[PDB]
Amino acid sequence: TNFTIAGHEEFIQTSSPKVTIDCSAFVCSNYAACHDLLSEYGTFCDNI
Amino acid sequence: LSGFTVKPVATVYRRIPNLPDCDIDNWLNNVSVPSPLNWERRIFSNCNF
Ligand SMILES: *[C@@H]1O[C@H](CO)[C@@H](O)[C@H](O)[C@H]1NC(C)=O
Repeated sequence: TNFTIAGHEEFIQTSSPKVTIDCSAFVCSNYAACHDLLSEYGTFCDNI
Repeated sequence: LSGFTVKPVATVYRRIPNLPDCDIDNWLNNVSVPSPLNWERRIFSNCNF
Protein backbone atom coordinates (compact mmCIF):
# COMPACT_ATOMS: atom_id res chain seq x y z
CA THR A 1 0.00 0.00 0.00
CA ASN A 2 2.96 2.37 0.49
CA PHE A 3 6.47 2.34 -0.96
CA THR A 4 9.81 4.13 -0.87
CA ILE A 5 13.12 4.08 -2.78
CA ALA A 6 16.30 2.39 -1.55
CA GLY A 7 19.85 2.88 -2.78
CA HIS A 8 22.69 0.36 -2.96
CA GLU A 9 26.37 0.48 -3.87
CA GLU A 10 28.56 -2.05 -5.67
CA PHE A 11 32.23 -2.13 -6.67
CA ILE A 12 33.76 -4.27 -9.43
CA GLN A 13 37.52 -4.52 -9.87
CA THR A 14 38.61 -3.46 -13.36
CA SER A 15 42.24 -2.28 -13.32
CA SER A 16 45.41 -3.45 -11.55
CA PRO A 17 48.81 -1.96 -10.69
CA LYS A 18 51.16 -2.45 -13.64
CA VAL A 19 54.14 -4.09 -11.93
CA THR A 20 57.40 -4.17 -13.90
CA ILE A 21 60.38 -6.18 -12.63
CA ASP A 22 64.00 -5.63 -13.66
CA CYS A 23 65.22 -9.23 -13.64
CA SER A 24 68.87 -8.33 -14.24
CA ALA A 25 68.81 -5.71 -11.48
CA PHE A 26 66.85 -8.06 -9.21
CA VAL A 27 69.42 -10.86 -9.52
CA CYS A 28 72.78 -9.18 -10.26
CA SER A 29 72.15 -5.54 -9.29
CA ASN A 30 75.70 -4.19 -8.91
CA TYR A 31 77.97 -7.24 -9.25
CA ALA A 32 79.86 -7.97 -12.47
CA ALA A 33 80.77 -11.50 -11.38
CA CYS A 34 77.03 -12.13 -11.00
CA HIS A 35 76.28 -10.77 -14.48
CA ASP A 36 79.00 -12.95 -16.02
CA LEU A 37 76.91 -15.97 -14.95
CA LEU A 38 73.44 -14.44 -15.43
CA SER A 39 74.28 -13.81 -19.09
CA GLU A 40 74.97 -17.55 -19.31
CA TYR A 41 71.17 -17.87 -19.09
CA GLY A 42 69.73 -14.58 -20.35
CA THR A 43 66.54 -16.10 -21.71
CA PHE A 44 65.00 -16.44 -18.23
CA CYS A 45 65.05 -12.67 -17.69
CA ASP A 46 64.06 -12.19 -21.34
CA ASN A 47 60.92 -14.33 -20.97
CA ILE A 48 60.08 -12.72 -17.62
CA LEU B 1 66.90 -0.41 -20.79
CA SER B 2 69.10 -2.03 -18.15
CA GLY B 3 69.40 -0.51 -14.70
CA PHE B 4 72.21 1.72 -13.48
CA THR B 5 73.80 2.74 -10.19
CA VAL B 6 75.36 6.04 -9.15
CA LYS B 7 79.13 5.69 -9.10
CA PRO B 8 80.94 6.56 -5.85
CA VAL B 9 82.68 9.91 -5.56
CA ALA B 10 85.06 9.24 -2.63
CA THR B 11 86.16 6.58 -0.13
CA VAL B 12 85.73 6.35 3.65
CA TYR B 13 88.34 4.47 5.68
CA ARG B 14 88.19 4.24 9.48
CA ARG B 15 90.54 2.22 11.70
CA ILE B 16 91.66 2.26 15.34
CA PRO B 17 95.33 3.37 15.54
CA ASN B 18 97.86 2.75 18.32
CA LEU B 19 97.40 -1.01 18.65
CA PRO B 20 100.07 -3.52 19.77
CA ASP B 21 101.29 -6.39 17.63
CA CYS B 22 99.89 -9.90 17.87
CA ASP B 23 103.35 -11.55 18.07
CA ILE B 24 102.30 -14.84 16.49
CA ASP B 25 105.89 -15.64 15.48
CA ASN B 26 106.96 -15.55 19.13
CA TRP B 27 104.25 -18.14 19.88
CA LEU B 28 104.93 -20.43 16.91
CA ASN B 29 108.74 -20.38 17.34
CA ASN B 30 108.62 -21.22 21.05
CA VAL B 31 111.11 -23.75 22.41
CA SER B 32 108.33 -25.60 24.28
CA VAL B 33 106.76 -27.79 21.59
CA PRO B 34 103.72 -29.70 22.94
CA SER B 35 102.30 -33.01 21.76
CA PRO B 36 98.96 -33.87 20.10
CA LEU B 37 97.80 -35.30 23.44
CA ASN B 38 98.22 -31.94 25.25
CA TRP B 39 98.04 -29.45 22.38
CA GLU B 40 97.95 -25.80 23.45
CA ARG B 41 95.83 -22.87 22.30
CA ARG B 42 96.37 -19.10 22.42
CA ILE B 43 93.81 -16.50 21.35
CA PHE B 44 94.91 -13.28 19.62
CA SER B 45 92.52 -10.33 19.69
CA ASN B 46 92.73 -6.53 19.52
CA CYS B 47 96.13 -6.53 17.81
CA ASN B 48 97.78 -5.93 14.44
CA PHE B 49 99.45 -8.57 12.29
C1 LIG C 1 107.96 -19.57 25.26
O1 LIG C 1 106.75 -19.31 25.99
C2 LIG C 1 106.96 -19.14 27.40
C3 LIG C 1 105.60 -18.97 28.03
O2 LIG C 1 105.05 -17.69 27.75
C4 LIG C 1 107.88 -17.94 27.64
O3 LIG C 1 108.14 -17.82 29.04
C5 LIG C 1 109.19 -18.12 26.88
O4 LIG C 1 109.98 -16.94 27.01
C6 LIG C 1 108.91 -18.39 25.41
N1 LIG C 1 110.16 -18.63 24.69
C7 LIG C 1 110.44 -18.08 23.51
C8 LIG C 1 111.77 -18.44 22.92
O5 LIG C 1 109.66 -17.33 22.94
